[PDB]
Amino acid sequence: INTMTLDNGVRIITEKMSTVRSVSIGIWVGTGSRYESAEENGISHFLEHMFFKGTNTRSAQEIAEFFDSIGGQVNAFTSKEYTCYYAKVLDDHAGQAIDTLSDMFFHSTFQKEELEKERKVVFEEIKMVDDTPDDIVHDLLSSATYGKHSLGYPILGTVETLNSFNEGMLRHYMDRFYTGDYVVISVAGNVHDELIDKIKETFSQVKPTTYNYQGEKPMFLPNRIVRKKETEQAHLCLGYPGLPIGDKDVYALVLLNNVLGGSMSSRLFQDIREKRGLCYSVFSYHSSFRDSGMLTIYAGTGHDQLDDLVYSIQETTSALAEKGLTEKELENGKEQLKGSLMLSLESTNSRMSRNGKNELLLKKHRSLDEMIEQINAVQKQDVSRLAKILLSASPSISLINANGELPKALIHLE
Amino acid sequence: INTMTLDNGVRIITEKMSTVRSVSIGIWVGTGSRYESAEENGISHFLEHMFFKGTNTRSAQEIAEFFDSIGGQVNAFTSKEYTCYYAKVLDDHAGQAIDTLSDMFFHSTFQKEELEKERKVVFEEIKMVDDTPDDIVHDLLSSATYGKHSLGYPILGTVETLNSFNEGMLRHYMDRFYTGDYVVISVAGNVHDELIDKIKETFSQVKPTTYNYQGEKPMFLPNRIVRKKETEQAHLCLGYPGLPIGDKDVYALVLLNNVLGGSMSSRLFQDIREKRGLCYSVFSYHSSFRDSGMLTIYAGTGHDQLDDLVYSIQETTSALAEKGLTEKELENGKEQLKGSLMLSLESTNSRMSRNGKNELLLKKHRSLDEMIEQINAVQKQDVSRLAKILLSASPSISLINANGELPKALIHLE
Amino acid sequence: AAAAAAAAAAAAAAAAA
Amino acid sequence: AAAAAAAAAAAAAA
Ligand SMILES: [Co+2]
Ligand SMILES: [Co+2]
Repeated sequence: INTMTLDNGVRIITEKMSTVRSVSIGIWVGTGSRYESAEENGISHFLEHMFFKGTNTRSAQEIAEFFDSIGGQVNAFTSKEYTCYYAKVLDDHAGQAIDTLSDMFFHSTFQKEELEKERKVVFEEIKMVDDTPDDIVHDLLSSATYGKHSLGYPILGTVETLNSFNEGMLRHYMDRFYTGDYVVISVAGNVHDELIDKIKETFSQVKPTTYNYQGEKPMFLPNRIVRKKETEQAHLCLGYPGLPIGDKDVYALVLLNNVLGGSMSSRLFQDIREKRGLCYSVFSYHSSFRDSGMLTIYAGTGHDQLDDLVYSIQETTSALAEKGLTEKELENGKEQLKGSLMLSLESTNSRMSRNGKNELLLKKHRSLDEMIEQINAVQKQDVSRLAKILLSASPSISLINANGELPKALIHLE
Repeated sequence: INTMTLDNGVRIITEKMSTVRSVSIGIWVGTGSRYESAEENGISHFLEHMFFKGTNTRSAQEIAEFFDSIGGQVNAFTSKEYTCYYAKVLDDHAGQAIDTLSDMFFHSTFQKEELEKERKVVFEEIKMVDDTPDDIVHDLLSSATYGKHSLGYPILGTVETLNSFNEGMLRHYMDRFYTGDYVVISVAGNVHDELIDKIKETFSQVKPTTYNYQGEKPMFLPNRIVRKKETEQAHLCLGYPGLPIGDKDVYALVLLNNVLGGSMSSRLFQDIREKRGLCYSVFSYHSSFRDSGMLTIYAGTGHDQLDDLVYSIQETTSALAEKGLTEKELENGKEQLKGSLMLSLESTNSRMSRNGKNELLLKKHRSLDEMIEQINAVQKQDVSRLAKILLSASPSISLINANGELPKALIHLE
Repeated sequence: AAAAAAAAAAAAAAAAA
Repeated sequence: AAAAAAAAAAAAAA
């Protein structure tokens, strides 16, 4: 996996694979909803949509027609600390793909006509995510956990902010963040130097980063958000403090989440679903940021069973935080992580994505063997000691149901 | 693509790839919701779930622990005309994967205790799709279109039906269809001869098909279903006539769907979202069965623009049907399908599911060059013709909105 | 990623997918 | 590693 830093700060990270005939391209920008400010919330995500509305030589439709003629495997996503524009094409079209992706990045034409239009689509996107209780519930959890911090902002923004949005705000923001220190180009697959130099030549145009971004650290609080909505199930989320991206004990958290509810053999899947038959869907995942991080559990059960679910989950998170892991579980976790990782080496997007994300959020490149060592290097008590620190805390809580009132999740009686 | 048959009737379809370590095993069975009868509606799916609830050798938990130790890349699903069980494992564990899958297929005990708790998870699974308006509305459409025929019955079945499923009903069903003529083991990737022998020696045990299923042929009814649900968006589904699985002009249908709402540059995407910004989501897809088939359109918009949205979708489909598609559009589609197909070849789970599904439903296979020719051979004449026949029919409507009443705009449509 | 399955447009019917 | 949160709702199109 080669890496390259141009003079403006832009980084080109590449990985060649002869076994394939395709190639994944990704333009990773180091900004997201976290870097926004009250008034400009959603700007990152709007900009990501607006990047497909048209350039000086390619209109919205022409952009669409191009990517469709090459398979149609192009997508964009905005997270809390990075944004992404990527595509997958056959070797003989990478050049063109880069030209189109490039022109969209640099020469976009934020026409008011097209922008007034796109603002409406994003408004639908918001309502749609709203009509998906099992999805919006995860967003509320971030709001209850961080309150007014930018990490508690919904990535799509609000109807208010969006209405304030215009070409001015877009460019003002794009100018500060879409610069040298924040841009990373990731290419994986059947890449030829030609293409790489094309990328080099093109992304030199990226202006050096001059803006010094000042970021405040977040405070985790066990607050609660509830929403009254007409549903069959009670959608529930519990948040526990996690670790920040850089943290050395990340592999420890990965394994700890795997045991919690990150797999079939996970405590939650077995205790809550397989044995109690309470939830069809119950799982856990972790979110790691620059300064903060957090472990999340999701569960959904029929209303009439909500109180029982909270207790059952409580029991599961206790015997884990208290007693810890077992030797069989620790290794099962490792076999899984190593196994999935090995299996992902067949997907170009998978490598492209991994590479660009680590280079962007770790400023580091981790080889296979290197990542594998880490997994194996994890001792059984590293996880246990971690589960004791993280899973003991008072969790933040998110909930959506019919009566719209919190259940009986304040006392420890059963 | 080597295809072989055992005496009991089960077919073994395999495909060796040369730049992969993994292997994808898939147990296909030609039965699903279509083959069920009112009273056993949901049995096909509920069965797929019990296959993971334990056998004599290994328990539900040991089953979860095994697949987790090998990437966790396992899964299973049920459709209207087929069920599927698959995994992706590094070759050195492919034998073990087959051993576990066999035990489940043959020696899976449906204990009273497990069958009880698992009935609940499906009750939760059912409520979960219920809370997802953009998902269940598609099923409500299948219902309107096929009235009381099995093609209209939900995959997950009803709650009254599940409430009676006992080990007797399961085995009775299973002992009918899970036989030679319906079984098809598909393998793709780092396929070793040793694994193929282990497969033949195992799936030879399956009993020959004595039962002779005799089914009715569905009939398209331009019916409409409307469910009132407290939502933000009005979710619309419009179905039209399609074509049977192995019909003469399937590829013309694929290309038609592509121009309709099957891609970024489709008439629907460009008219409804790109120019008006009425929906964030607007698309179409074809559903083809062995004797029937339908073309489906989907769109989510705010409760107000439901009238506006309807007239709009109306124009597009109207104009497409009457005026056809341009050669540029037809050529843009072929490039898309061809390129899409190419990029998929890289995936093992992709080749396995394709071969298994083809054998099981079409019985015929085509090399990549044979597939690319079929895509090329399609003429604008063909596609535009089809567009008139299919899109000039009265469509079926499934709608979910705040009031639960049909829109005024839902009238004129000839 | 690459690992492709074989689902439809909208109607859950799997283990946990 | 990978940073895949929960249910998707920040992609480009449907
Ligand atoms: Co299921
Ligand atoms: Co978006």
